[PDB]
Amino acid sequence: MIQRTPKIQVYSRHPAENGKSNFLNCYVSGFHPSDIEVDLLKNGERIEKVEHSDLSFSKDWSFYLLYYTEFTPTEKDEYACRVNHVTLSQPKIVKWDRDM
Amino acid sequence: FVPFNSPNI
Amino acid sequence: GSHSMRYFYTSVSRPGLGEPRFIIVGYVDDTQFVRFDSDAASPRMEQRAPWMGQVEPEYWDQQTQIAKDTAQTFRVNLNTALRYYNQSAAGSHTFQTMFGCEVWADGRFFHGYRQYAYDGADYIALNEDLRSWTAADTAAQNTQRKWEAAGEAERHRAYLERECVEWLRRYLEMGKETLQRADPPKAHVTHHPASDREATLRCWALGFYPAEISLTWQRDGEDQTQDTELVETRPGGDGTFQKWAAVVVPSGEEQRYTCRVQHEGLPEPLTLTW
Repeated sequence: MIQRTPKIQVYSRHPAENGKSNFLNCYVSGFHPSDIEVDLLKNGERIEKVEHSDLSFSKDWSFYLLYYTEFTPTEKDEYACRVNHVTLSQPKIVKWDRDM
Repeated sequence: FVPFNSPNI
Repeated sequence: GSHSMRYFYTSVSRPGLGEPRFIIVGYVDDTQFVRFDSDAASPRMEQRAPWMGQVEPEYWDQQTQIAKDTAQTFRVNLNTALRYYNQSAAGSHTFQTMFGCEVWADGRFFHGYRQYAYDGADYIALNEDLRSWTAADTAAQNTQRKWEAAGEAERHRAYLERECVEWLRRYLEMGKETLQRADPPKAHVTHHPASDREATLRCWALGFYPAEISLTWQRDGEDQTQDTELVETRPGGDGTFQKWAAVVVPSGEEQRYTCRVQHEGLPEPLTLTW
């Protein structure tokens, strides 16, 4: 069997401007097999109301998915994307870098 | 428009 | 530029827990337009692009029927793969296809493909003549002999060179108001110190359709292809795309480095500096 560990990227749809409505994106890609759990956090806490794209895959057969929720960024709240997959010893968290 | 034909490996 | 219809099927089994999950997703160029997901009490092929509301209702019924019937043969196929590979009934496995057809801007067919994957590895493909089969191992070879006996490739060639083509054209026209559009990137550069006497330049490109783009860093002209770190082209989630490429620069030399962004939506290659 092929097992691939997922690449993970957190970003906002539009550029972050506090108090402005936006969408928080967690793109995971290049993984196999297709079972994966993806969570989005506000200050360490799971966000309810999260959606994802339909399961698709690339030219090398690995899968990708886009998880996202509405949010309004603040000079205060910090965010992160937490992901679990068979190829991972522990769940991986990567934080939102507004100013990346 | 998906193909009606779908083969058995 | 050119155009394509591309389809992607995934079937995953979950032994003990009932029947396999089967998902279909379909794209024209870089916009998804249909989906089929079998995890429903009554799954239906459904639109995912608004212009798809123009199809006559018989379409959704006919498409839903073919998907279920395909989902069924993928159950068979997964079970068959256990025999070919002498695997146990215990674990969950994956079976996939991807296929499609390409068309010039003028609307002329020029490429087709068909491919098959077991547990994430190449299984059997259709060669580019759309007539013969490349079987990746001794197991797939059993499927290769079957499909020559039954002359499978002809139905495949037929679909790929005819129905696929006729249909992509109709979709393109039906979604003219967006599909033949090309929004340009909206670029900008960002400054983050990377060391005492080293800094990182990051060249951004947001909001662009289609997803093909070139971000190149130049220093006085010559590319920094081996000294740039691009990130995967990612989706914005609204049908646009994003990318960035970044170079780490000896401090104070920013003006040396320049970023060229080519895109179908750019009347002329944008250039940018921090």
